[PDB]
Order: sequence, then structure tokens, then C-alpha cells
Amino acid sequence: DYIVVKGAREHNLKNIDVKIPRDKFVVITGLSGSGKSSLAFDTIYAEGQRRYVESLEKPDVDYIDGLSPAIAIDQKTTSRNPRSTVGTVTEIYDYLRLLFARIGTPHITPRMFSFNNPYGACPECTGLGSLMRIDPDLVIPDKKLSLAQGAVRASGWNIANDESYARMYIDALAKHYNFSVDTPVEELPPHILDIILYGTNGEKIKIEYERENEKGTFMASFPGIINSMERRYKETVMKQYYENFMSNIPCPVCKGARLKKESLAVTIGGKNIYEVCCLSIGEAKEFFANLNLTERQQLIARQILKEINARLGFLVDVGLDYLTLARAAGTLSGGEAQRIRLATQIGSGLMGVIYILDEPSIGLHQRDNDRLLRSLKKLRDLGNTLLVVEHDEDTMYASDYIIDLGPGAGSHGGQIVAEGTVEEIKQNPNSVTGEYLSGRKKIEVPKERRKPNGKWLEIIGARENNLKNINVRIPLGVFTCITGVSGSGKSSLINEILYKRLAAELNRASVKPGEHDLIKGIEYLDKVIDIDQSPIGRTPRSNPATYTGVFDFIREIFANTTEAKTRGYKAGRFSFNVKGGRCEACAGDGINKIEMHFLPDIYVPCEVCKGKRYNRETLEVRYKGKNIAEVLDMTVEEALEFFKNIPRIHKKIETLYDVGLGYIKLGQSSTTLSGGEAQRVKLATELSRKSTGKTMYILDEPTTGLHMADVHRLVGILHRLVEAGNSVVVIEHNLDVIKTADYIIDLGPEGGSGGGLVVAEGTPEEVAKVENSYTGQFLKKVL
Amino acid sequence: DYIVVKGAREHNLKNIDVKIPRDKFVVITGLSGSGKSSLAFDTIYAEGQRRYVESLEKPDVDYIDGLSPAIAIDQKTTSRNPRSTVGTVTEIYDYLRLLFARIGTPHITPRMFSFNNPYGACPECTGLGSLMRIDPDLVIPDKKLSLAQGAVRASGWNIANDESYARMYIDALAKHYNFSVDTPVEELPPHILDIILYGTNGEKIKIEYERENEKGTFMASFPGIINSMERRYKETVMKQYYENFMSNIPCPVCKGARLKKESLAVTIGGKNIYEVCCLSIGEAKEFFANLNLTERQQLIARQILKEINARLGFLVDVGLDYLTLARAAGTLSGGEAQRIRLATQIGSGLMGVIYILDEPSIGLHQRDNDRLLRSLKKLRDLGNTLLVVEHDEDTMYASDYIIDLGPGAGSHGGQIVAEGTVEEIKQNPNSVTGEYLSGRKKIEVPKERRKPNGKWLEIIGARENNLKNINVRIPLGVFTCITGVSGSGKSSLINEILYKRLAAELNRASVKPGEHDLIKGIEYLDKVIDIDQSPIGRTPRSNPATYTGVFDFIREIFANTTEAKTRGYKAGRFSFNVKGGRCEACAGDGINKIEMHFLPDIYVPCEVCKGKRYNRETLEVRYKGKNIAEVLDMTVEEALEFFKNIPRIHKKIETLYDVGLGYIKLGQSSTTLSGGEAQRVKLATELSRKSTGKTMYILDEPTTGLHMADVHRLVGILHRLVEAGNSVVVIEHNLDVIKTADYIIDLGPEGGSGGGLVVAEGTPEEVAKVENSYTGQFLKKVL
DNA sequence: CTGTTACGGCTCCATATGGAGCCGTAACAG
DNA sequence: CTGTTACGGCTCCATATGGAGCCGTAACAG
Ligand SMILES: Nc1ncnc2c1ncn2[C@@H]1O[C@H](COP(=O)(O)OP(=O)(O)O)[C@@H](O)[C@H]1O
Ligand SMILES: Nc1ncnc2c1ncn2[C@@H]1O[C@H](COP(=O)(O)OP(=O)(O)O)[C@@H](O)[C@H]1O
Ligand SMILES: [Zn+2]
Ligand SMILES: [Zn+2]
Ligand SMILES: [Zn+2]
Ligand SMILES: [Zn+2]
Repeated sequence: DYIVVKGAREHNLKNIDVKIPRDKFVVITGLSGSGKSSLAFDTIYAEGQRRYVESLEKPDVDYIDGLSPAIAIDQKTTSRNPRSTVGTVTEIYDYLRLLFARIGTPHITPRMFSFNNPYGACPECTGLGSLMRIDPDLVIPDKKLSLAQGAVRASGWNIANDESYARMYIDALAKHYNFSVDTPVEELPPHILDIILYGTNGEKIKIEYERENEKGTFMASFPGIINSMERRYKETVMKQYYENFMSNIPCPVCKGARLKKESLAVTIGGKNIYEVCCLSIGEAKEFFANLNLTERQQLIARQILKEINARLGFLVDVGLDYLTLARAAGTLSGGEAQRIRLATQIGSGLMGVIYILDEPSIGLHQRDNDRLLRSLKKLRDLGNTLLVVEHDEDTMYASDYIIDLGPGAGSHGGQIVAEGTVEEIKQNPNSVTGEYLSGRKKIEVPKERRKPNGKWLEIIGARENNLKNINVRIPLGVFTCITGVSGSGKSSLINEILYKRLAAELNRASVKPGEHDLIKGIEYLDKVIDIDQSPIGRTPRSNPATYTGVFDFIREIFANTTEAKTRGYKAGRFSFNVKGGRCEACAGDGINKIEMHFLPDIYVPCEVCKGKRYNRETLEVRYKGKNIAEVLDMTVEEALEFFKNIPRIHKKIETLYDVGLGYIKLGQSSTTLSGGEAQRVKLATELSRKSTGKTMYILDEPTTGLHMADVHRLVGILHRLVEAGNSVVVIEHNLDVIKTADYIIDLGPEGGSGGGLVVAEGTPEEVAKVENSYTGQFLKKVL
Repeated sequence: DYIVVKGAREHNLKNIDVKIPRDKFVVITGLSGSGKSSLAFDTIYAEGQRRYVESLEKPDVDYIDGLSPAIAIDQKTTSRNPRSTVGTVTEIYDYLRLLFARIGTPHITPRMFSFNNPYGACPECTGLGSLMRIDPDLVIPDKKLSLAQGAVRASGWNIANDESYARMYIDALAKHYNFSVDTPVEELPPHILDIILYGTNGEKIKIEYERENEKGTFMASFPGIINSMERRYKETVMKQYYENFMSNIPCPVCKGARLKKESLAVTIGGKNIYEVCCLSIGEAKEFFANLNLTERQQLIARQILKEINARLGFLVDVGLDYLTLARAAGTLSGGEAQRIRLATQIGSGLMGVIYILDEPSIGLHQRDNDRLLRSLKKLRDLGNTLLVVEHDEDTMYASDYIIDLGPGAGSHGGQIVAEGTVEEIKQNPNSVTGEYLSGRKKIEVPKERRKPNGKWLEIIGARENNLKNINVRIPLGVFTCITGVSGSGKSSLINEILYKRLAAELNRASVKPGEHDLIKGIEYLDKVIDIDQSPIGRTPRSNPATYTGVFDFIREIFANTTEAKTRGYKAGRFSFNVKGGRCEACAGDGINKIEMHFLPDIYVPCEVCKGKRYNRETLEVRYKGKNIAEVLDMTVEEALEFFKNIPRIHKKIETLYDVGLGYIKLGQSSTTLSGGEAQRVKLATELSRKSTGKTMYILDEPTTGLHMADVHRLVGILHRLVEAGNSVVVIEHNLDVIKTADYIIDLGPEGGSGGGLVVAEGTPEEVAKVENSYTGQFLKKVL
């Protein structure tokens, strides 16, 4: 009953040997990058998944005894398909179909109650429920411009180059229809434009092909630009491009129900399937509980009503008390999707599986922790084991086994520091997490807080989603934290309104604004910058030294040496993305590709350059006994001491060290960077830039996957940034960040359609005095 | 701790409700087609696999509580890839690589010891170990024939039709090389033929394209027939066609080792990696056990030697004591692959998984049951549960829970007859399996056995595989059973030699014969027929009524009625594969195809014909109150009484009923037929045909997935077939079939390279008197 | 009448070019 | 000297026709 793992050396683990107990609550804690995520995901989950899949990416581990099939729950989601909804994912729609087939009355089979089968799906919308076609205005935004000027901006239909296939198709269509490309689009007859857009509907046409050395003709049909784009979207970066020219509208016949008339006719207690499926989860549970039926109906529907009640109770106990069963699963955030999946797993009944979670209490107010922990304990008691990777102080007190990694990060960290229960790690003298739990070092509350300087941002007519037509004022030049219960609409109010409008007004961005009437004070904000968890770059030619800009200065320093001047090199010669200095064998990528007869291409280190990404001639030049490869393979901590003489590089290196990246090296590929490292890199880049006093910064849950020490360091960095003159607005839930803020805006008083208004606004002391605010009560308790 | 399933209605189950205990040995027993396989595979395994996959084909079941992820072990295998071998599948090659890297001495990393990575794979053969190219003789078997006559018989390169693309390519090549297609291939210059076969190696050539209404020219390169075929095979029915023209040969450099010279240089105790990997499993285990090393080597290699010893012990305990670790996994039978997978799962250490097996004791002699049961019990004790579907009398006595289905088959069967331990089902009066276990009805041994009629089949120079140059004599006109321990070479001796040579001599088949010198007495066998478990047909237009030939007679009977003569129909008008009588809406298929926007095509019953596969005009004709659809939807049991008047149909229907197919209906699609039903259909078809007295029948394990009653019925059918004059040779392991045979040939005395000679031959009484024969000892015990 | 041989018709399965994002470089302004 | 703006070069990701097996049918022989 022990998951014994011996000889674990994946990534930066120093040959650890742990003994995780089975069927007990085990939490893994460590600093950002200490290896807490590697030990779980790269080793244990990978080994379990491989063991199961090979029966029905081997980790670098000697042997693991006692493993079980594992399921990973992470805050990742994709577009998936419009067919899948919340009701389908939660596996409640099937039971609803069974209930409607068994007890529904005409106004009776479970085959026509679903939109996934031809029996009941609406023929007009094919069961999707929203005809997503291509808007003619989006296809040709500039009707005044002629065809030669590039009226058709859609990909795959550009006639800019006469040698392109699209140009040949356009010429063939013009020949068939007796038209001229140079003629203006508006001046062209509407019939010709309609025929070009919608194609010939299979009509036979003559097409002439002209090439550099080949001439001929062939007979075929013209699908049309719109039809070809629709076919490409149906057969499908590309998805986003297709959606950019597509406008979503409800089906004219079914009115978004995505069901046939006969299926919608059957109703239970005066409400059809769509009425039940398009309400709040709490309201639906209340309606189901109060439902009354005859003795025979109760006897024949008990086995379905019990399951429906249990699943709805679990879903509302997880924390989602505002969702709608008809909501499309594509438009779900990471936290909502993760909690939906956790509820589905708790309700399915799977037994004997290792569950590996990724910070379950993400994007969730502190008032719901007492119920999320109960749900997790019920899941554990179902007959499973948990590998919850949690940092919140409220999670450790309700666990059984605590495994703390460290003691540092990167190269320093990786070894198991201390294990045991909460008390043992609390009394352990050499544990950072235990030290913070004991209260030896705590985030001290500020004494004096900044006051607004008379400049305010005004929001008028905020009515997007569930906003109840509220007006808010955000002070400028003072740290601002926007709190609120789950589903209150704060995330919408920020992202879909304020950031979008500011980007449109300042950066000339092209995004759809929110349902906001007017915004006052825009002229006082020179620039707006959004910091997210997305990686800095996807190509291998991007490193935390190139992004920060220190690489250009270091290249200039290398080129200013005596040897470089003697050999007549260039400032940019020592770069791995230009021709002349990089190793020509691998073209500067640093990894060669070898293809086998029946295997995918396997990447191996380059033999000529030995993985240094540079030629021998470039490495010949030495600066203070170090070459370009040695510098690129040196960590920031050593670089701080190495370049103390030159202040231009020293300032940026010190900024990067102060952000908290003193364990990675300047040559790490951007692919290997995680979300936290990317956020820290972006923060360092923003800090390095000169302060203009009119900068707006927006952070969306900055404490995602950060330990308490990382939270303290980020609080210090944010306060230092705010002291420079710029103002930053942060959507936060952690009480540590909230208690050190300057101005707090609270949105409530409940989630979903119940809330959406402003409850309290002002200093934290003022908010703590309001009885009708959970955030105020918690702030009073902390203070 | 109960896998409770309620409301199971998949296939032909009559709403059963069972309670399978957890972590205990559970065996499912029933007649062939009673639903024992459905309840396991279609319901429980499908539900478990779906539940697990949806977390990282919904069964028609209400709800299942307590399920766990399930792994299905079945006697199915594919070509897979040449990379995978027995050593790779068993997951021993990785530990061997680790051992060689850690303790191997030069004559040291685990990266160059594998052929799956560029570090150690042989560059010449790309790590495959056998250069499988296209033989020039196979490409052009008839060099005398000209190009126009069809010299190139390879698919995708035929020039029979001048309008084909291959013909255009051939014409372009002839124009470029100044050659004539009409010229004989032999008379053509060798250089031109070599250039055509191997392509132009990227050389630019001129190609002229001529079509019905399009004329032009283009510049490209000719890949060549051989290169195109090789590329198609690499990028890949099709596999068999590609392998037909490909001859496997060992790599000239590595001599089949598939490793680099440096990797092969390292040796342990005078033997390199290939020497250890190319020996018997028992010999390898003995060599590893006797290996000696220093104290430090023992300390650093204990963790690998222990695992290697344990895995080899498990593999030899399963029953495979003759395999070679270097054997390619493609050339493995169903039983060997299933037992390899079972050994791998027993050794991996997976815990908390439902294991669903498919007759583990398949193709295994009765002497290894006492060890196979021990291995299965060890797997169960590892912390799992088992759903072994077994029929052998030696398996029930070592089980914990017995679930018996029935009481009949098809429509009659499906309900749970009796459950409990072995004693309770034995004392149950209404259980067929319990009745046979108690001994109420048993297969009585014959009193007098047939003697050879002086005609014998002579095998001279049998040396294929492990055969030790033996000569055997098979009597003609008497039932012959070929027994032998696992791996003795009986399967090779039969399939790869006798059947192949007989087919080549009589049916003019084109297969590679075995290593046989000469065969005497071939002229005494007029026809040879092989009966296998393959389905009768794959297309939906094939039924157990069309294959037997009764459908033609029934169509003639329908056309001979008064109404058919009045309306002037045809004899073949009432068929679902011709134009005129079938429902034109679905073109006689009976299922319409509906395609959605983002879903695969979903098959639904045809609306016009309502699933009857016929038009209204055809159904208007009524014969004795029954139409063609009613007849096609009528079971054989009713058809026996219905057509008692006409003897032409009655004979075939009675034969089909006597075979044991009195539960399926004449309209069942061949896709839904299983292996046992296909074998029974083939037996009925062979029995219906007239007896010529010179027919040879070969059966390969006919008792696969048959209950004891089915075994008795098949024994009776085989004896009736033999009494007609024809002789049948059966490879059997079950003692029930063996004890009722007439002539027995025993091959031993061990498996693999140890055996291959003939031990005993003659009547079962004579064989039972030989001390050096396990089959003889078991026959003595039974008798 | 029944079996065999050959042929016709049917269904199923198999086989390079443009856009987005980033890094480097020249020019300009405070 | 430092920040900003515009442009060039590089890498990654996206989009019908023939052969095999079976069923039906005409012709022929015992
Ligand atoms: N695509 C959508 N369609 C309809 N309603 C939506 C959509 N997206 C969000 N909403 C509604 O807007 C609200 C936004 O809440 P949100 O700000 O995401 O809460 P939190 O800040 O806790 O994540 C939700 O209650 C949801 O009901
Ligand atoms: N492709 C092959 N290459 C080398 N040896 C083979 C191959 N196929 C079979 N053999 C050998 O021929 C023997 C045939 O055994 P077989 O009679 O099939 O076993 P069983 O009696 O269990 O059916 C095996 O011992 C095997 O070692
Ligand atoms: Zn519709
Ligand atoms: Zn290189
Ligand atoms: Zn080789
Ligand atoms: Zn039809």
C-alpha cells in the first residue's frame, strides 16, 4: 500500500526516493520551479498512463512499484466542438433524456431527445443550435476597393500575385462571367459578385491555366470563396482565423434549442427539456426536489431522480452554483473546467485510480474552501488517492501526508527537504513552508496607504453579461484590487470591457468591445499592458536573455573587445539567428533531425557544434576567459557578479534577479519555460523599461502556482512598480495580496444572475466594516 | 466491494441483474452464443474503458456502480511494426540495456544499446535488422512478355489502359529514353529497364499529358516503379500486397543484429547482447542465475538482476519455455501473444484494475494448466479482479464465483441461470454446466474404432523450423488427431507443410511451401478444404442463408408460386443485390447514411423500406401467408417445421440445425457473426455438399470458445462427416476430442529446439502404454 | 434433377504555398 | 547615450481510380 519510487532523475531532481502512502490525502508543496510539478506530472502520471496505455515517453526513473492508472486534472481547455456542452460533459444530459423518455407526457423514446443523433436533432441547424456561417461584410470589409487592390482579404483567396492559384481562379471566373478584375467591386453587377462568392453550384465552367513554362486549359467547377472557406472550416490558428470571419447567430427555426418540434413538445410539469436545461443549477435542483408525481411515476423514476439529485448536489457543492446546463463548453475558463471535471469524476464512481490534481482551489473565493475540501475528502473516501499540488494555508491543515521539496529552486532545489504530517513539518527548522506555517516570517500589513491623486477612471453603462447597469470608479496612481465571489462578473468587467476598450483607444487593437456605454479619463492613460500566463515564444530561437534585451548589450560588449576588432567581426555576428556566426551544420537550431524508416523524426544534439549552437571561429573569441556559449550557459546569479563592472547590463540583470529568476540560465529555450517563469520574465521586461507615469497594467490571477514566499516577492515587486508612477489593477483572491492593497472594489453579493452590482468600495478598513460582504468579513478576521 | 450492474439489455440479454464480487476469481460460463461474451466485453469492459477515457460507444445499461478501469486480453494480433519484438513487448529489453550499460565491460551508456534510437541503431539497416526491399524477379516475373502485354503486374503501375496515369508515365519515360513500349522487355537494353525501375534519381525530365479534352505538357521527375512501391509501403490488404513482392533478408553488415559495432563489442561473461537475446528463455534464465560477479558489481546490479530473474521466472511459469527474445512480434499466434501479454501484465505490477480475459488456456496442453492457474491466481492476489471466460473442467475447480448463463442460446438464452460456488452450481438441477460437472451426461468413449484401408499419406524430409528430419504417415479414411506439447512443431508441420503442399498440388494455390523433401500419395486426395475462424464475409450482403445456398432454392420456390407467375417476375427478382426488386431508396443495403457538420456518418434504418430491404411490390407477393422479409427474418428452428414439405430445402435446413445453429436467423448480417458461428456455417456448407470419398479437411483448434455440450455436438458432427468417406485431421488439445479419435500422432518430447521428433503413433490404447508421453499418461488417466 | 465451370455485376478498402510571430538592423528623436 | 519606429530575414503551422471478394446467372455434364 505504498507507491514507492526509487531513482527519480527527471529534469532537475537529485535522485530522490519518496514513499507516498496509498488511499490518503497527499499534498506536494514547493517554491516555483523547485520540482514539485516535475515529480508528479513528468514521473508518476506519465508512468501510470504509459503502463495503462501499453496494456490496452518513458520517464527517467529506475522502477516504481504499486502504481495504478492515473488521471490528470489540469487548468487546460480547447475549443473542442459545439456539440459538447456543460450538460454533456457533466454526464447529466443522458439521465435527463432517460427521465424525459420514461416519465414525459405528450403535449416516447430516448433516441429523439438528443441533438447528437438524427432522430431528434433539428434538420435546419443540424443539431448545433447556432448557424455559424460567414458574414458577407466580414468577407469583403472594403467594398469600395477593387479586386486588384485586394478586396478579398480571406486566406487562400488573395489575388495579389498573378502567379498564385487564386489569381488564376479569379481570371477564369472573370472569363466565364465576362467581367473585369480592375473594375470596382461596387461598380460590378451584384449577380457576378454573388456568383463569385457562392460559387457555380457545380456548374461546368472553362478554366485557363498559365504558368512559367506550361500552358493549357481544363474543365472544372468553381466552388466559390465563401463555400471553400466554409468547407475548410468544416474539415478543420486556423480555427481562430475561420471564427474571425464567422458571426454566431441562433437558429431561426429552433431558436437555439437545437431540437425538433416533436421533442420540444413533450414537457414535464409545464416545462420542456430546454426550460430545465437553460436555468441555474441551484434553481434546477430546487425545481427537481419539489417535483411531484404519482406513485407509479415515482416508482419508475426513482432510479433516475436519485442520480440527478446526487449529481446536482455534487456540482453545487463543488462551487459552481451559477452555471447553465445549456452553456457551450468552449467558453469556459481553466478553473471552471477543472472544477467541472472534478465534479464529474466525483459523481462517476470510478474506484482505484491515482488522481493527480493541479491546484484545485484556483479562481475560487476563500468562502468556498470549506466545501471544496469536503468534496475532495469525499472523492478520496470513494476509494482513491490524491496528489493535490496546493499552496493555500487552508489546504495543508486538512491533509494527511505533506511532501515538501526544495530547499531552493532550479539547480539548488530538487531534493526532498522534509516529509510527515502538518505538525512535523511545522516544527521542522529547515523547511521554508513549515517556517511560514509556524509564523516565523509573515507578510506584514502596510501602515500607511497611498491616496488617489484626483484622477479617476469612469465606467458608464456597464451591462455586459450579468452586470446590473453599474458604474464604477477606479483610482489612478494607487494599487487597485478587484475582488468578488465566483461568477460575480469581475473577470468579465475587467477583460471584456476595460482592457478591450483601452486597447482599442490606445494600441489601436481590433477586438470586440464589451457592453459599455462610455468611459471617461481615457486620455490620462498613455499605454496599457496585459500580463498573462502564455509562453513568451514558441520557436526555439527565444530565450529569457533575448526577450529582456540584455543580449544585444552583451553582443555589443563582445564585439567591443580587442580580439573582435582585430578579426573585424560585427556587433550582431555573435547571434544564433543570422548567417555567418552560427553553426551552419544545424542552421543555428542546435538540434539535428534524423528520420527512420518507420519512426518519427528523432532530435539529437548536433555533432559538428556539440550543442553549443555556434561555430568554432565564433567560440575562438574569449572575453575574460569566457566564450559566447559559456555566457549563454551561465545562470543569472553568476551573471550578477560577473558583469558588475558594466552598469548597462547590471541594471537589467539586477532587475531580473529581483523578480525572482535567480535559478534559470540565459540560454534556456522558451519552449521549456512554464507559466510562472513567463510571467516573471514579462514582469522583469516591464520593470526594465523607463517609467512614463501613465502606464496601466492588468494582472489576471497573478498568484497562480506561486508559493507564499513567491507571493511575498510578487507583492514587493508590484508595490515597487506602483511606486514608479504607474497604476496596476489586479484580480486577486488570496488574502495575502488583498490585505496589502490600497483600493479595493468588491462585486457581489452573490454569483450569477443574483449578483452583478457593486457592494463595497474604498480602503480595506472601510470594506471590513460592511456586514454584507464576505471579503470584508475575511479581511476583518485577518486584520 | 461489489460490481453491481442493473438493467443490462445489450444484444440479446433479458434485463439481467448480477452482483460480481470484487478482488476474487470470477468465471463466466455458457453455451456458444448464450451471451457470456456480450455481458463481459460489450457491457463491462466497454463501460470501464469509456469511463477512463472520458476522464483523461456507450453500452445499453442503466447504471453500473463500483467499476474500475479495465484491460481486455484477447487472442488478436496485427503486423504492428518490425521494431517491436518479444523482448520489447515483454519489457525486458530495457532492463537488459540498463544491465549492459551499468555492468558491461569494453572489449557505457544505455542510449547506444537500443535499436530504437540513432545512438546505437545500425546505419545500414536503420535498426530494423532485415533489409526488406523489392525483389526484381517479383516485380517482373515474366521478363519474356512485353510492356504492352502487362509485364509490370504491380498495383499502381499497370499500363493495360492507355488512358491511365501509369500508361502516361510509361509513355513519357519511353519518350525521354527513346524506347518503344511494344518492344520485348528482354530485348530492351538493361540500362533503360534499370532507369525505369529505379527512377531518374531526381533528374529533370519532360512529360507529355494527353486526355479526352485536355492537352499539354509539364516538367517533373520519374520516381520509378520500385521506388514508388517502396515509398508507398513505407507510408502505409495493402500491407500483404506490399509484402508479397518483398523478400526478407538479413542485413549484410550487422548480420541481423540491428546494432552498431561498438554496441556489439561490449560483452558480459563472453556473450554480447545478441547472444543473450537470441537464446531460449529457460537457457537465458539458467545463464543469468549462474552468472558470477564481484561484490561491487553485485551491489550495483542487484536491482536489475532481481527484476530480470523475476520477469523470466514469470514468463517461463506462464508456459512459454521455448521462445526467443529476438523473435519478431509480428509472427506470433493468438495464444502465444495472449500469454505474453498476461505475463507482461503480471510482471508490470499494475494494481486496482479489472482484468477481462478471453479463455486464457487456449492452445495449451493439459500438463501446463497446473501452472497457468497458479500464474492467474498470483495475478489475482496482486490486487486485481478477473473475469476469466473459461470452459475447461480444470478451471472451474480453482475458482471462487461462477456465473452461468443460458439456459439455451440466441433468443432462448440470455438470462442468468445459476450463480454461486462450484458445489452449488454442481448440485443445481437446472444448469447444463452443473449437469456436465456432476457427470450426469458425459462423452462416452467409443468401443470399436476404424482401421486404415491401406492408403496412407507419406511425409519425407520434414525439416521446417525445429523439425528434426522426421517422416510421418497419416492414415486415410480414419479420424486423425495430432497432439503435442506447446511449441513441438505440430502447427508448423500441418499448416506450413501439408496444407500448403496439398493446396499447391490440387487447388493450384500460390503459397510458399515448407521445408519438405517429398510427399507420397497426393493423387489419392481429390480436394482439400481448410476451416478457420475467419468471418464468412465482410460486406453486409452475406447471410448464413446465402452462403449455404438455400437462398437460391427458396427464391425459386417463391418464383414458382401462382402470384409470381401471374405478375411475370423472375427467379432472382426476390434478391437484395439486384436492380428491380430491392428497395431503391437504400440500394438494397438496408441502412441509410446521414452526415452531420462535425460528426461522422450515422447509420439509421431506411424510412422508405422500414428496414425490410425490399420494395412494397416485392413484399406484396405472399407464400403461405409469409413474405420474403418474413422468411428472411425467421429462425432456423421455425424454418425446419415450415419447409417440411419440400425436401430440397429440408435437407440443408436439417443439416444446419444438426450443426447446432438453431438459434440464429437466416437474415443475420455476416458482420455480426462471430468465429464459432462462422465455423459452424462452414461445417454446414461442407456437410451439405455431396461426398466424393476423397476429401481432406483440416481443422486448427476447432474447440476454441465452445462449451462441453458444443464439444460433444462437434465430435458427433465430425464423426458423421468421417463416416461419409472423407478423412479429417484435427489439431486438438482437449482430452474429450482426443479420447474419441481413431489415430493419434504425438510430437514431442518437449517444446522448442529440444523436441521436434515423433514419440508415439497409433491407436490411443497403444499411446497410453508409452511412459515417455504426457498425452499417453493423460489418456491412461482418463480411460 | 444436381453438381460443376465460367462469366458479369456489385460493394468495400487502399493509395507545395501562404500567413503568423519573433529577432536583428537602420534611421530618427530627446 | 537611450528610447522609439519602421523594415528585412528567418522558422513554424495550416490546408479520384484501381483491386479484392462475393452474389447472381448462363452453359454443360452425369
Ligand atoms: N459566453 C457567455 N454566454 C453567456 N453568459 C456568459 C458567457 N460568459 C460569461 N457569462 C456569464 O458572465 C459571468 C462572468 O463571471 P466571471 O467574471 O467569469 O466570474 P469570475 O470572475 O469568478 O470568473 C458568469 O456568471 C456567466 O454566467
Ligand atoms: N517465423 C519464425 N521464425 C523462426 N522460428 C519459428 C517461426 N515460426 C515458428 N517458429 C518455430 O517453430 C516452432 C513451431 O511451434 P508451433 O507448433 O507453432 O507451437 P504450438 O505447438 O504451440 O502451435 C516453434 O517452436 C518456433 O520456435
Ligand atoms: Zn434549427
Ligand atoms: Zn551544428
Ligand atoms: Zn545493418
Ligand atoms: Zn430503402
